[PDB]
Amino acid sequence: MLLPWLILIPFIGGFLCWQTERFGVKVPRWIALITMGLTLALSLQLWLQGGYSLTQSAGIPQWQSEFDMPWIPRFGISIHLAIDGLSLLMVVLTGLLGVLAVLCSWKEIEKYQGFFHLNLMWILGGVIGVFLAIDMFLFFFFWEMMLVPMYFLIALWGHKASDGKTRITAATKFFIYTQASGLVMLIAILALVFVHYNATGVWTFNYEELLNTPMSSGVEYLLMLGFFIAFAVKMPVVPLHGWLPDAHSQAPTAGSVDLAGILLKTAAYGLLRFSLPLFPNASAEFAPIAMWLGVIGIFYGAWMAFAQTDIKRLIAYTSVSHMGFVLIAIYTGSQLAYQGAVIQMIAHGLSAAGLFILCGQLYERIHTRDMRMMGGLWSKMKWLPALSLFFAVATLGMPGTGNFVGEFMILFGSFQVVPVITVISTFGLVFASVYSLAMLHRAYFGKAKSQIASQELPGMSLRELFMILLLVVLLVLLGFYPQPILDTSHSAIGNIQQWFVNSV
Amino acid sequence: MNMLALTIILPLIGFVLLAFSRGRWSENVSAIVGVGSVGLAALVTAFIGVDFFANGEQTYSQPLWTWMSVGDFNIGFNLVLDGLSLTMLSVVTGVGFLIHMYASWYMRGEEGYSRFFAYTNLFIASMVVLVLADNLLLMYLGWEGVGLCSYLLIGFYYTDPKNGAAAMKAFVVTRVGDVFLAFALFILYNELGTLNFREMVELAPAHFADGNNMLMWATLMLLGGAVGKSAQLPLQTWLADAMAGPTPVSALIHAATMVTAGVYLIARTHGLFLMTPEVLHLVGIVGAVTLLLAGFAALVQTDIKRVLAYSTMSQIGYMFLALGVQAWDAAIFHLMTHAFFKALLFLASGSVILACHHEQNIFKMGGLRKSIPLVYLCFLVGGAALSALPLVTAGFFSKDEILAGAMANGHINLMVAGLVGAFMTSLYTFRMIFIVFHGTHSLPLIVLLILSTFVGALIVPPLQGVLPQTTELAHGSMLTLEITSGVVAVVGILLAAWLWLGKRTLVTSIANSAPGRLLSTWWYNAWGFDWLYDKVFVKPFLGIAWLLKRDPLNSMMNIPAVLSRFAGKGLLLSENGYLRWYVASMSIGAVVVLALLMVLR
Ligand SMILES: CCCCCCCCCCCCCCCCCC(=O)OC[C@H](COP(=O)(O)OCCN)OC(=O)CCCCCCCCCCCCCCCCC
Ligand SMILES: CCCCCCCCCCCCCCCCCC(=O)OC[C@H](COP(=O)(O)OCCN)OC(=O)CCCCCCCCCCCCCCCCC
Ligand SMILES: CCCCCCCCCCCCCCCCCC(=O)OC[C@H](COP(=O)(O)OCCN)OC(=O)CCCCCCCCCCCCCCCCC
Ligand SMILES: CCCCCCCCCCCCCCCCCC(=O)OC[C@H](COP(=O)(O)OCCN)OC(=O)CCCCCCCCCCCCCCCCC
Ligand SMILES: CCCCCCCCCCCCCCCCCC(=O)OC[C@H](COP(=O)(O)OCCN)OC(=O)CCCCCCCCCCCCCCCCC
Ligand SMILES: CCCCCCCCCCCCCCCCCC(=O)OC[C@H](COP(=O)(O)OCCN)OC(=O)CCCCCCCCCCCCCCCCC
Ligand SMILES: CCCCCCCCCCCCCCCCCCCC
Repeated sequence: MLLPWLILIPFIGGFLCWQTERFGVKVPRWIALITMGLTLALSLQLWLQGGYSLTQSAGIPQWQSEFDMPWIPRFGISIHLAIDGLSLLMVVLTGLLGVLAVLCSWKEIEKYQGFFHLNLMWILGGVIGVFLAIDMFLFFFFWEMMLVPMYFLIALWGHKASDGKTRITAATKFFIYTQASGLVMLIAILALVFVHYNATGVWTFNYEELLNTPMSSGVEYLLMLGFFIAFAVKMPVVPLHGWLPDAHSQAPTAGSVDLAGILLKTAAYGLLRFSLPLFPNASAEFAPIAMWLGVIGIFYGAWMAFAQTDIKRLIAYTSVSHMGFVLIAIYTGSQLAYQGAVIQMIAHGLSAAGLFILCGQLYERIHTRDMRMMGGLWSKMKWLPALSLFFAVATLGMPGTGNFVGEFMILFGSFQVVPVITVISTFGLVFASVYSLAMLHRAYFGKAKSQIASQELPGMSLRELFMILLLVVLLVLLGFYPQPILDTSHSAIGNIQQWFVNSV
Repeated sequence: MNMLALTIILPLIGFVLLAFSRGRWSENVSAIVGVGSVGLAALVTAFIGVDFFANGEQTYSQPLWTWMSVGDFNIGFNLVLDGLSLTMLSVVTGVGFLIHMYASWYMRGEEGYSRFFAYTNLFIASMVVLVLADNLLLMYLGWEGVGLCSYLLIGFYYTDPKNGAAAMKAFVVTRVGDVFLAFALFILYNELGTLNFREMVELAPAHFADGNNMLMWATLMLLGGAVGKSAQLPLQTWLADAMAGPTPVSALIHAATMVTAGVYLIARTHGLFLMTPEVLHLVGIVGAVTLLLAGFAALVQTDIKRVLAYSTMSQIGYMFLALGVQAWDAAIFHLMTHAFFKALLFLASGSVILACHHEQNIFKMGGLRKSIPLVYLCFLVGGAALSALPLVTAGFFSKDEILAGAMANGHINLMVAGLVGAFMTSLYTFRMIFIVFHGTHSLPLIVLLILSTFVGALIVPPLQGVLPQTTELAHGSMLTLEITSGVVAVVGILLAAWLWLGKRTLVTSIANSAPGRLLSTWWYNAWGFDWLYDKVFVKPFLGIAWLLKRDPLNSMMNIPAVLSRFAGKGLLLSENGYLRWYVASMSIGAVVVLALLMVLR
């Protein structure tokens, strides 16, 4: 019963942020902070009361909480929400990143700030709705609903130093990629619903009933391919990755918009919940292609990240390589690799959030993103280079941070399943260390390569420093004590894995 | 006991305090925090050793918590204590405290004093995690930690880009070693279901009764990780370039912590290596070849730090040779004694560099025995211990035990490789000493001076029970081996005195010859492994990075937009605004529709 409020509190909060701009120009940030804190508190209350650590795997469907209400009864479409351990971890993560995105938009008080916060809250509510919806039309509706506030945030509130047409080009490329992939998913959804309707005789878009739909291998393969194309655009999977560094580079330069809309990975969750259970035979046949696409993604993202002269594009290609690791993990049949994928998704969220916030602070201090124009910044700044060193170390895959835990559990399970791909992926870890050290050397070490770097810069505020240190503490605790997260996701991950391997 | 976690926590507390101080504290406060954290770690290690010998040298276990538990994948966060762990922990904490006191004196007036001590405290904590780890994944955490702290400390003077390049090279080569170690971890978990050392040794013979191939692969990957961290073949190219940092960093890396990690890894996992005798003999071969190559390359270096770096490579090759001939106690004993005299040598070279200026070449400085007598005495004792002078140096007894273990197991080629290496070790060591030094009693230096003599040889590590006993050689054979090693070292010292002490006509005649120039150029560049690795890995990596710097996959996904724009511009030519053309197009469409309907019928 709290799931509809988990979706609705961001929407009502965005509406109140828009409306309460008349009461003051610095008012709607407090409303956004209060509503994102309420969403995070409700997610934590669902975590505490859920008892996920004591839950044993009982098979799909198995929901800790559920909600159903008819929406379009002609097609059997209902607002049907459900939460288990994996969805709960994703919802807590997006609540935390939403609070960080509100705090990162602090002290940016201009006209139509309330509409900026409305767009931010609607993106966050759409992400939560993606994580909660367990019927196909509502999932697709939330999947495509995030793209309009995201488009207008990139195009209208985007990077102010750009040409103005580059922001529109990047936003249009993002929107076309994601909406066309969504339409392919909608075609797959409709064809699955019609196959079920011909097999049984009742219209349904419910995920629980669309399981075990009898269909041939070719039709199941085509439906899996439509779902995979939609998830592969947003994962990102090469060559469908090209929207991501352009969307990151032309995003609003606070960095809050990255955390709100681009940073989270709903596509890995989508693969886990709707690709392996709905089409297990097709996913089993597709697994070599997906794992080789993941290997190509790891190495291509590392090579692209090394070659960038811009920090934001470097972090974007870092994300591409990490999601290649996750994509390898998903198409194995290992509970260990799936738990590593969950830990890696959360750790990538925390580390990429820290990197993007630090990059935004550095850009607002030096007014450039070109690493050829910056250097020797360790001697010129107070807190930023050391925290950037920590977060580059974390994205490198350093033990003591959760990225190592996720990546190495992925590699352990994958080696139990596919050894050659695991060998190549660990060399991908070597390439990750190469690009992290390249970024640290080009940005913060050496001599200053321009006049803007040869000056003492103001230190970070208490708010930015405290939220970065919160991210640091969360990453360190996830690296040293990841057991609560594993116990939370264990039952859902076991259900997905036992559905995937017993039907093949 | 029950204070191993304290030996980890105190350097961690020092690292956190000195990192978050970010230079605001005075140098006295930061110095006492860093040196006192390492010193209290050493004092707790002393209490732990006293308690360990108070019992019957029994293995102690301190399980802190459970790191991760997914199904049967149950990696625990546990610490273990036996004779090997106590020996490594005592060496690391004591030599690290001596180096920390010397660096407290030495780094005065430098920017990033507290940052330096934070990084060294994190280095000590990572090495203690490495040596005390109950399983292989906690050991991997310590392994990566010492690699990261080596990266942070080698490139300490970050304003010079060459130091940063050296640190990046060291980190990338050791991460290739870490990848090999991770392969070993994956194989061992997939085969045995555990990464605990004792459990792996217990469960290995039952699982590999039919096939031994996967255990051979696991031990080969353990060897790959060990040669990555200890700078052996084929991953030795980083150690010579890693001299860019301060001399306490070099002393810490080359004596206390980093290069001794591979030897500890081989000695700790000896139960798995004894089941694959070919891989253990390969460890011995790698050690012998590495010590020979390092002895060749150290003879032609023109810098004290590079001579000491290739000396470190040669001594780690000696330890690997001792491990490969199943002389484990000799390997750990030589590790301890080499830590002593190499820390002494590096601190004395740092004193030389501080007394002089601009980092002059060894042919520039000369006749320095009268300018600095006590530094000359420290260098003399350290080089005598390195060259294994008989009956006065601990390195003599260490190399004697290594060669006795090589003889007792029927390894003659490895024995003559060790003899040639000892001769060349004396040759290059006293070449540097007679070139530099011919032509205020600090406490760590005095302690290392005492420990570099036979007093350090009096210390016997408590390895009886952890590592198997080396087979005992005959009394006549060990006596003639002692005589042979002694006369080899003595004629090495005397030939070095005849060549480089004096007018140096003969060595200049050899060096100015064309084969002499070719051999000097070959050995100066570390046998061309830097060049080979550059041309084989670094150049094609940069070539692919240049080739991909404008995203090709993004462009081949952008080409549908190009086709759509071209097709739209082509279709817009029909909208010419001419009414007769509109009528004509309607009639054309009528013809096409009627013809299609007639064809389809
Ligand atoms: C403006 C210009 C640019 C824009 C336009 C460009 C073109 C857009 C359109 C591209 C897609 C074209 C159509 C692809 C689907 C073809 C379907 C097909 O051939 O189906 C035949 C058969 C149907 O199944 P059937 O055999 O009847 O089953 C009963 C017993 N098996 O099928 C089967 O039996 C299974 C066949 C599986 C393999 C065919 C599907 C290939 C999909 C290619 C894309 C995905 C590639 C892999 C993933 C890459 C990364 C995402
Ligand atoms: C664990 C045992 C060992 C086993 C192996 C472990 C290996 C992995 C360990 C990873 C730790 C992080 C390593 C990379 C980041 C290093 C940061 C750094 O260099 O800090 C130094 C810097 C002070 O340098 P300075 O130049 O004097 O000042 C800046 C200019 N004013 O400092 C600063 O400016 C302030 C501090 C910046 C961030 C420091 C590191 C943060 C993470 C560790 C502490 C987190 C807080 C403790 C609580 C955790 C949760 C309980
Ligand atoms: C690699 C270094 C060695 C490890 C020490 C430092 C690691 C990093 C410190 C910060 C992060 C710590 C995260 C873990 C904290 C302890 C977790 C915990 O409460 O474990 C539960 C355990 C109770 O025992 P049990 O019921 O068996 O639990 C099994 C677990 N499922 O609880 C216990 O038994 C508690 C045992 C005592 C733990 C004391 C830890 C003090 C750490 C101080 C560090 C200060 C610096 C921190 C930052 C360092 C740089 C990253
Ligand atoms: C042949 C048999 C034996 C094989 C042994 C194992 C491999 C050993 C490899 C050793 C060589 C590693 C060299 C690393 C150097 C890094 C430091 C360096 O030179 O950095 C330069 C550059 C810095 O980047 P940037 O910031 O742009 O620089 C500004 C100005 N240049 O940074 C760079 O240019 C980055 C260079 C990256 C190099 C990547 C190396 C990948 C290694 C993969 C090993 C695979 C092993 C197995 C092979 C197959 C076996 C069947
Ligand atoms: C001299 C001192 C020591 C030096 C270091 C040690 C020597 C290193 C020599 C090798 C170099 C590193 C490569 C290590 C690969 C290890 C792979 C391995 O152990 O695979 C185990 C796996 C077991 O499969 P199995 O159980 O036999 O399956 C049949 C069913 N029973 O086996 C298999 O499945 C068989 C095939 C495994 C895959 C082999 C090739 C993998 C690809 C390697 C690429 C390396 C370069 C990467 C470059 C990245 C891009 C630049
Ligand atoms: C059972 C065996 C018992 C032991 C037998 C002997 C073992 C090997 C001993 C080798 C050393 C012998 C001592 C005398 C020569 C070395 C000392 C010397 O003369 O060095 C001169 C020069 C370096 O001195 P430097 O300080 O640079 O110059 C003076 C300052 N202007 O030096 C140079 O520039 C180079 C000197 C080269 C000396 C000859 C080396 C012979 C071995 C060559 C191996 C080549 C690689 C392997 C084979 C490849 C295929 C052919
Ligand atoms: C602030 C408190 C400092 C206490 C220091 C205690 C140790 C004395 C000084 C260092 C001595 C190092 C000696 C190392 C010997 C290693 C022997 C190993 C035997 C297994």
